[PDB]
Amino acid sequence: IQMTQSPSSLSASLGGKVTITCKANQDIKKKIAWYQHKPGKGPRLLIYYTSTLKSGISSRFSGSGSGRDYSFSISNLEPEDAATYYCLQYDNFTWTFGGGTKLEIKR
Amino acid sequence: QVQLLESGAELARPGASVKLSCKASGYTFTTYWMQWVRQRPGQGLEWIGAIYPGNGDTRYSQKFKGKATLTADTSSSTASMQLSSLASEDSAVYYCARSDYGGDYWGQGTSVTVSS
Ligand SMILES: COCO[C@H]1C[C@H]2O[C@H]3CC=CCO[C@@H]3[C@@H](O)[C@@H]2O[C@@H]1CC(=O)O
Repeated sequence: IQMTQSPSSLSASLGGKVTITCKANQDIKKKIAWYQHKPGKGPRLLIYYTSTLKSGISSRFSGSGSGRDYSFSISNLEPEDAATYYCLQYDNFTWTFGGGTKLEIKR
Repeated sequence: QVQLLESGAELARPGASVKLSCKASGYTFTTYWMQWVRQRPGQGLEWIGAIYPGNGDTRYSQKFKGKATLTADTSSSTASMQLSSLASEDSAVYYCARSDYGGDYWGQGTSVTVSS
């Protein structure tokens, strides 16, 4: 299963909302998760099964989608949100990461 | 309380092999999958494979079949990944991780450098 993420990078100001998308090469039955990878930290699971927020994760993170098309959003951007985000499909007992999206903050 | 303790850095010559390990602590090692992921310099995360210690089942990224071999030792709660016939492109940071609806824990990551 192939995953294509978009955009590859973006720059946004604090307080705003950003949205990233991911497209699979086949129906992955909403079995998609989103990870945040901050430099110096290990990857962190934020959302799974398309829209389910991982316990302990801020509600500023959300997801939506179905079939082959999915979206992930970060509302009220904070400085600590600067990182690379990845979608991850986990259907058919396999894992496939999207190419990643580097999010940079502006001030 | 939960942690995945990853093994140290490695240096190997072309054609050689190395075996990385990850010891789990804080959760039932035999009822969850453990993943192995690669990240080459300046590149994104890549899935290598997964193993379910409870029964030994393994799943591999087609790209890594023939390169990576996953095993597990339930008595020591340790999962291992062997990289065979090492080459330049294998130089990267490798992570072990238990990541699912019930918990998200990653090893600190370890480097494998392949050079003559
Ligand atoms: C590839 O490993 C084996 O398949 C399992 C992968 C697991 O990925 C998790 C990723 C992220 C969030 C939440 O849980 C996912 C989990 O459901 C998934 O389970 C796979 C095995 C199975 O479907 O039972």
